[PDB]
Amino acid sequence: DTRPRFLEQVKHECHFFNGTERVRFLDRYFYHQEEYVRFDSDVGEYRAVTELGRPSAEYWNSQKDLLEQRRAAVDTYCRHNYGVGESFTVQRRVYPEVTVYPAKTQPHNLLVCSVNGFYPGSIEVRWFRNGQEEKTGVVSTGLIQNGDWTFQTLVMLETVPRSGEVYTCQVEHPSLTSPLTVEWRA
Amino acid sequence: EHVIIQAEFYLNPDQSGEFMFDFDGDEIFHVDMAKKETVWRLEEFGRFASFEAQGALANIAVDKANLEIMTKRSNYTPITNVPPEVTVLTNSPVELREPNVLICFIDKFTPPVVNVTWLRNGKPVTTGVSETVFLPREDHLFRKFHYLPFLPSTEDVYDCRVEHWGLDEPLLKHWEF
Amino acid sequence: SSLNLRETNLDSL
Ligand SMILES: *[C@@H]1O[C@H](CO)[C@@H](O)[C@H](O)[C@H]1NC(C)=O
Ligand SMILES: *[C@@H]1O[C@H](CO)[C@@H](O)[C@H](O)[C@H]1NC(C)=O
Repeated sequence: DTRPRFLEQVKHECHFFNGTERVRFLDRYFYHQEEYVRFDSDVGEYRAVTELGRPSAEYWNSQKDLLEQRRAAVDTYCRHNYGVGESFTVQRRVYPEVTVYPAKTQPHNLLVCSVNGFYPGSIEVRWFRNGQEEKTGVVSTGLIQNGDWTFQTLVMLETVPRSGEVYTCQVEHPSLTSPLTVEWRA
Repeated sequence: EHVIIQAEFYLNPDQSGEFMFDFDGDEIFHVDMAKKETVWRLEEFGRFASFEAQGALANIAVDKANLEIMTKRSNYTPITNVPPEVTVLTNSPVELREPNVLICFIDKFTPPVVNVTWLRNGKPVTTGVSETVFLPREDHLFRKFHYLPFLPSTEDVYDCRVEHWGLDEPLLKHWEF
Repeated sequence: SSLNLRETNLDSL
């Protein structure tokens, strides 16, 4: 289909800093990708973001009842929903499964540390060779979202293994209380 | 530190709408517009929280009305198609004969309309596939996941085929053992 | 137990 498309988007955003100590609410309106008007809880009124949003701001700012709804949002909406969902979202912890397998950059000179299934996203992966950290020659996929509330990442060490060498992939992650380490021997 | 977003959209002339909550970029739930039901992204979510799906339908009705208003305001300026970037990956390291999941990741595109087909040895597959709704991005494009559970063999090749009005021809992304 | 929505505003012509 070649007919032109037109998209309206709205995003009501709750931003949380140190739990619910500092909360910021943004009521954001978009035409295609262009945000045209916004309510910011730091401001307490709608403000046009672009020319297209001026009529919106004036209209909604003339409605005192609407504005007072939005000014309480940090309490009645953001902090509220934070409390309802905190246990299965903020407190969700899924620890990583760690696999090490060899590979070849050219038809093994590549050690893959596959870190799978963890939540949340923040993770540190390090490579060791006979107890020494190996920082040169590391490439990674970066952080990958699986879309099912888990992450994965592959961290690859370029190296020429000599016999009698032990390589160690070490994984740190908030679900862990001490680093997770997997060895590979040549 | 943490961000919860209630994200809505409404698309003309397709008359497609969507309503969902997002936590740090993962979907908490969305509202099936046809069945008028809350669909939890993970089953366990629905046993600690509830959501009245009716109110979402009201928000989409306003979104539709506002889209009419903003369309006129823009002098009927339409969206510009942004084509997707597609990646195929596995859930976990691939072992022969041990079940796994192919993931087709469609990212950074708009409008939120896409045809996605899994092909095994060049033939469309249907059995056991699943997918997400359109997940919003911070640059206000979209992303989407498609899933195909499978048994890894040396016989089978797979491709994820993505069609989008921004592409001149379908995008195929390949995977094999 | 209940997640709250946040109402979308009808704009003006
Ligand atoms: C819409 O058209 C009016 C004239 O009718 C013009 O003043 C305005 O700038 C146009 N807006 C856009 C975004 O094209
Ligand atoms: C999906 O395929 C149908 C035909 O089966 C076509 O009408 C539609 O435009 C396609 N969508 C996209 C985004 O290519």
